[PDB]
Amino acid sequence: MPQPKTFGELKNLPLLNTDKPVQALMKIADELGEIFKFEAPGRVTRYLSSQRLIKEACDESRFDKNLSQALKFVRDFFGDGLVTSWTHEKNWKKAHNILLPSFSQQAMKGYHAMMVDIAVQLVQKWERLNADEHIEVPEDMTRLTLDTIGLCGFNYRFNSFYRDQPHPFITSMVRALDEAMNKLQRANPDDPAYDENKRQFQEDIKVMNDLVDKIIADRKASGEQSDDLLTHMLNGKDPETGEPLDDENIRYQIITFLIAGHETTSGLLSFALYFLVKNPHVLQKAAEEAARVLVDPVPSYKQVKQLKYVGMVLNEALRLWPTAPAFSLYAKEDTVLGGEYPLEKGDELMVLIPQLHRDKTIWGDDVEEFRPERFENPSAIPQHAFKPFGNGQRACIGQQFALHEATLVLGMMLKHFDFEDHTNYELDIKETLTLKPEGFVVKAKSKKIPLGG
Ligand code: HEM
Ligand SMILES: OC(Cn1cncn1)(Cn1cncn1)c1ccc(F)cc1F
Repeated sequence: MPQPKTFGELKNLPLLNTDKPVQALMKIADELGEIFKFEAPGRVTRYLSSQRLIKEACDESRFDKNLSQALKFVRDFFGDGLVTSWTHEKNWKKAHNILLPSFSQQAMKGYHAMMVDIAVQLVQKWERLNADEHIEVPEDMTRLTLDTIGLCGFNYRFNSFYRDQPHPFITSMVRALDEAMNKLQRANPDDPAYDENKRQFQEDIKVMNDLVDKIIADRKASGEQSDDLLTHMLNGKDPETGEPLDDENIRYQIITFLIAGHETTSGLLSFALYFLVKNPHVLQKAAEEAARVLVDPVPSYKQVKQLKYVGMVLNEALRLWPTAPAFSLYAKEDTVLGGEYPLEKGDELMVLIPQLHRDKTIWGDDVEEFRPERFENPSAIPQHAFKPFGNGQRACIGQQFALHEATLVLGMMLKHFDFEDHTNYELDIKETLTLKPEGFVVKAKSKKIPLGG
């Protein structure tokens, strides 16, 4: 098995002391191929990059979701929420059963109007810019996606478009998640001058939980019936057990959903607009579809479903830069992967999604091209070749929510404005635990098409 450069007792860990660790891992995969061993003090992971190996790893009879180091660290504030619980921890399956109905078609139809509310705020913001002002793309997409999950899920308005900097929840969330990403902290977390970081961390967690408090208080004070995600959290009963979620778990789900529910979707919208401005003929075709399909002053649910090419633009953005770029599995028993690589019970695998999605045996030699037409025919994409939403029963519960919101918003953007890559922007991918273009800016010239209420 290939392995990258080690550094004595630190093994491979210094390779990840960099601003862009996933990009570093992709380069290592480029050098070493479909599988490599990665060791840190205390742990071994095998990174997989080929569809033939990832297909086997996605067999749930042999491999289950693993909580990676990052997932274990963030559990300090995500707790035993859906993202951070083991498949055999009781509260995984219990919450899964209670919340799944909140992501049906019916539920999506119910969220649509509130998705439109936030989308209209974005379009209005851009209509109101003065000559020669520009748009900060990831910043505005984060405003939109946070507000969208807040309002759709919790009936809570973050009012991000009324602030010129991030909502304080975001500012604490980013520092709390960055603290966790500082996983290699002198491999001496109990050092001298981390009392500072540890204090700050608790303060950041407290800011997030005080917002959770307001969400729950506002719900309780409400005179109206919301019938949303929070409703199901508070009231829903697991049909396998008869039980509703306990209070502590509810708080962890709210934090889980507010975070997971916006950050990767902001990244996706930003990457999609990047690839559109860099591929003008693709932009033209998407914009022609938006104009033909979005014939009313605001979009209906059924219209968003008809933006097929827009859907393909999003899927092709997720192919090249899947914004949650890795998920971890473990071997349920001793087994052999790909007829060649023996694994012991409990061994960890990490699926490196961007490399999977560059597997030339699947996608051909145009892997780096942005070509949404690749997705014209679903059945021409082998099982387990495209996995931006994870796998099996632990796959993203929010997938259709993300894609409906992103399709609606990108469609409205393409209907209402012409975009200019005025700086000839050079892609710079900032990594947190997710991926996003940094410093991406455009200019938008309004086509002066009225919006509705
Ligand atoms: C483009 C957007 C998104 C992408 C790329 C994404 C990706 C993923 C991935 C890869 C996983 C599996 C994680 C793992 O195996 O450790 C996952 C799980 C999850 N996602 Fe997403 N997601 C997106 C949007 C959303 C949205 C909008 C929500 C919520 C409204 C959401 C909530 C979750 C939850 C709760 C889980 C845990 C599911 C479980 O194991 O029970 N995600 N997502
Ligand atoms: O998988 C996510 C990605 N993420 C990281 N920061 C924000 N989101 C959560 N998710 C699932 N669908 C959407 N997001 C995750 C991965 C690792 C981790 F520690 C936390 C964490 F939330």
